[PDB]
Amino acid sequence: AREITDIKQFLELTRRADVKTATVKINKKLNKAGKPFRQTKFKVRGSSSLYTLVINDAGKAKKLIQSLPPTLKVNRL
Amino acid sequence: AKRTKKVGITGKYGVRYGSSLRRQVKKLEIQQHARYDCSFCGKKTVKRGAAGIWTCSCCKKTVAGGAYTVSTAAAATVRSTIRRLREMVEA
Amino acid sequence: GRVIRNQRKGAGSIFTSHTRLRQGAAKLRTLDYAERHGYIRGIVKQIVHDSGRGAPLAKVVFRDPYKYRLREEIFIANEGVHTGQFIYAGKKASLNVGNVLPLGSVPEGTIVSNVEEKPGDRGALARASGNYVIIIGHNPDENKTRVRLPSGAKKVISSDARGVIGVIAGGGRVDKPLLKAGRAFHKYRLKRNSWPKTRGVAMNPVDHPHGGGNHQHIGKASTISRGAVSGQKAGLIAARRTGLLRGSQKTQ
Amino acid sequence: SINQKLALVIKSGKYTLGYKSTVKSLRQGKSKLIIIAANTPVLRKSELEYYAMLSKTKVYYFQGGNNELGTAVGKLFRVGVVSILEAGDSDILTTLA
Amino acid sequence: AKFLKAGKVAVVVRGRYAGKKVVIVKPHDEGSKSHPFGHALVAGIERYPLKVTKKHGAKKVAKRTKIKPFIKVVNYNHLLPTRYTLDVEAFKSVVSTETFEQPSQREEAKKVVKKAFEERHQAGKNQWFFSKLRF
Amino acid sequence: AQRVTFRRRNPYNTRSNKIKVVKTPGGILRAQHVKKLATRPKCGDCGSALQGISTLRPRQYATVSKTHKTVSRAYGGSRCANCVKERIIRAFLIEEQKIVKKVVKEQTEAAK
RNA sequence: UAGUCGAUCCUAAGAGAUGGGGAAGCUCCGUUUCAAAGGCCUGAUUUUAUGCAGGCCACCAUCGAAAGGGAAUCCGGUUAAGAUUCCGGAACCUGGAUAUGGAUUCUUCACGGUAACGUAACUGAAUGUGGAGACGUCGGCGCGAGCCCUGGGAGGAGUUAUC
RNA sequence: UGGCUCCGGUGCGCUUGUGACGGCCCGUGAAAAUCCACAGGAAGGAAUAGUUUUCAUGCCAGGUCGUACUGAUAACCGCAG
RNA sequence: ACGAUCAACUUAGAACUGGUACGGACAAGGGGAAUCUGACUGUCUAAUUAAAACAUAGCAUUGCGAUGGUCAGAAAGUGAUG
Repeated sequence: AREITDIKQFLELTRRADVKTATVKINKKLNKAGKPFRQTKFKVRGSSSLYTLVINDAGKAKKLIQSLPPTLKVNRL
Repeated sequence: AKRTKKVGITGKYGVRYGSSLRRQVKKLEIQQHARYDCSFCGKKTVKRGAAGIWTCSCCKKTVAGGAYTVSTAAAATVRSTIRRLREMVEA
Repeated sequence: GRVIRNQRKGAGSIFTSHTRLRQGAAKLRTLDYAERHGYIRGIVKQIVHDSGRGAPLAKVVFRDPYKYRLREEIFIANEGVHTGQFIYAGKKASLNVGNVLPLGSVPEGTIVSNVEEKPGDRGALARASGNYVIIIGHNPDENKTRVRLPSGAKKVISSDARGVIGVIAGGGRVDKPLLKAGRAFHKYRLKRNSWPKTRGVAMNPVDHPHGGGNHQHIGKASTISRGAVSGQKAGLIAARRTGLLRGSQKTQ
Repeated sequence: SINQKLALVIKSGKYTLGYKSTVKSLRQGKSKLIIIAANTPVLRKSELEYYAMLSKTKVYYFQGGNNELGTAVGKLFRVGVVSILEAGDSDILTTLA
Repeated sequence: AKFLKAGKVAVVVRGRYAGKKVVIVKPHDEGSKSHPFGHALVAGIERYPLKVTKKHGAKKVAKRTKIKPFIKVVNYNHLLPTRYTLDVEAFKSVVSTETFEQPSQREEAKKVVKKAFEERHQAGKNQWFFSKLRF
Repeated sequence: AQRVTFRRRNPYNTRSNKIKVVKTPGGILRAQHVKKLATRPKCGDCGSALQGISTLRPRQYATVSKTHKTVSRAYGGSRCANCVKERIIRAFLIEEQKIVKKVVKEQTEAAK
């Protein structure tokens, strides 16, 4: 239900010991009017709400996928 | 223009109800639906609702008064009587 | 043969009053130690319309002298009490329009209303709109006061009874004609079930003592004695005269 | 009487109208006289009677409401309180204030 | 004439400190670059000292007689000046325009104002300034 | 068009049973039962709605923090500012005026 | 197939106990009444189990509205017949527990804004007051929603003897 | 297994919700539960740390009864489809 | 005071034309001169009477100042108007 703009807040959430499931979604949307590009959404399941993180530039996204803790169960697409 | 010659507001009643009765209801609707001077704020904003009640539009006051006019003629003399009677207590 | 209408308004089934939108009773303040020795100041917050009452009320709020709280009391508003006026109940209260005083403390000619019969029944006489009693004399021996009621009946009461100064707001309410039937309907839908009044000549002899005939006529004389049986008293009751009244005003 | 004097001051002296302007001219001590209408609220009248005894400015009560005071100073609107800060030809500061 | 001198007591009538008695430590009748009007720097108290009585032990006197002060800029239309006064020469030069933003200097002012008002609460000259205006 | 039905089991058009028509993600029109509109808190003295207070139904106010129910004055969420201002001015000036009532009767009672 | 829909709870016009008063009696009146009409938080604890020493407060049964008042949800899918109830996902309310942060604090119970007021937090009992619940009907105006109408574009069907 | 599911416009339009108004009245047009706020100051609380669950997060639990279908020129009442 | 440009329909008039038709179906007032009667809007004999009857506003009368006037109860330390 919530949206998060910060990256380090999302990394604080992934280690909160209630978050058991996360998921990565890959959308295919178009920038300003011209071109298709690749959006990603990182959705972690807190026990009350479902927090998300919208990353448009994938050069942060590959670093962030690598930066997830490996104990977290990740649904990829 | 002046759309009616002699009925005025009681022209909403029409052909009904006689002539003397509509003249009599006219005499009191010209007082009732009028807009009176507020004695405190000095603004001509006193209107009525709820017969005997005269709420100022601004100023939040409410004067309990006569039913169709703000203070009827048999009442405004009474306070002058009080002005005669309260002076004898001191002098 | 049947029970007639005025015998039928007494069981109180559908002829009871219509009190939902009424604010409350319209009493004065319960006479306590502050009101029979000094005075006590209440501010008028909200003068309001009472449903079924020609006069407007006045919700004057007082300080409870024995516990810390505010007690709200519903006077009948005299004419010319703006909200935010301090109203002074008690014996030593001054004589201004809206103050409530004992009748032994005012001079004669004073135009008061909502006046008590016996001291402490909280506002019996002169309550309807436009009305007032006039103190026409004192009798300081055995503390009585002689007043004139709104009907023109002079009356001696006790000088510990309380009256609020000034005529009653809403005056001149019946100077306007009530032109249509629906307006009288909406008047009497908030008081009790006493409208429309069918004439008793227009009905049958089971329904009324005046009932029936091949012409609409009363029958015997329409003046019925004061001592008749409950059930005959339908007509004129104990009429000492009748007919169109003749004679000038200001009688002896 | 007093209204002819107010006309002479209003055409030959310096004044101010309103409530906020009289309070601003009265905190600065420029106010030499205040004239208060009859139908002003008593809270307002006490707040102007209190500022006057802080500044030692004399107060003249005006018989008649704010409509008659608006008519008196030559204006058309209503005015609750007038403050005279300079007198003209007349001497209303030193007559009976 | 002028009655907004630097020792007058005022009652704040607008804002978070409304109904709290202050003293005008530095008037500004003309105004400044910021606050484009006639403002003033006042120092007052946020919580009045409570009514201590004859029967309290001394330590329970202390947590009744505490004072929480405040310094503030306030417009002239947001003060009732009054005929009472308070001697301000203890902290006259402390609270100024320079005592403001970079707010760490405000607490250095609040300590001095608190000590001054507590030391004036002892030896109880100016009794009226320390009692809560009940409204 | 697509004609819609009530969702609950109350068929009458009361003040509790109101209807909004919403397009749902299946594409179809469907009704939505709408709660009655909340009203602003009012001043008890001047009747004007007083600002800074979230306008909610009366049991919603227990789900909310205290800063959506209050402003930071004395008489915060209860009375509007002007009235509070007036009941400072009056409540100052009378308690100055009363002191005048204590300074006159020290002299008139002494010069008698 | 229900924590979320309704009943449950509340009072309305009204019904109806108790105290009392009639009545030979069946029962009748009255509902806050000529009634000594009950519970609430802190202290006493380490005989004390939770009684007692007080400080308060006084209302004064109960019923009565699956169209009035009211704490809380939606979408998608699903069966031969159920779905706002089941299934997947996403929420919210009430009650109770306790921790982890953050905040406050030696100016012990926050600061900023002239102000209107704002900040994720930012003690507060008895008592009092205010607000919401809380509200006629008609008339036109403004805004919003859904439907309707329409343009370009991306698909599928129909017509084609002619267009 | 793939694609697309996009960009707009108008209104005395229809229905509906609402905001500020304006008319009406010898009609001025419910009550209680429930919840909140403020005034008040009892009481309690500092830092080698006591306070804070009307801040964020976490945990636990939500009982009973109704739920099918028609609501009508054949499912209700009118003796009956 | 313009230039570009864009959506609405409403109103008024002119020619031309039709086997003089055209609110082409549907929809959709007959009107006037008077008399008797009730003023009106309204209401009733549900299964023969919808009226000039009843009501009405208006006018007038009568009783009554509450230890009260009208009325209920078999009574009551009862009740309706209240």
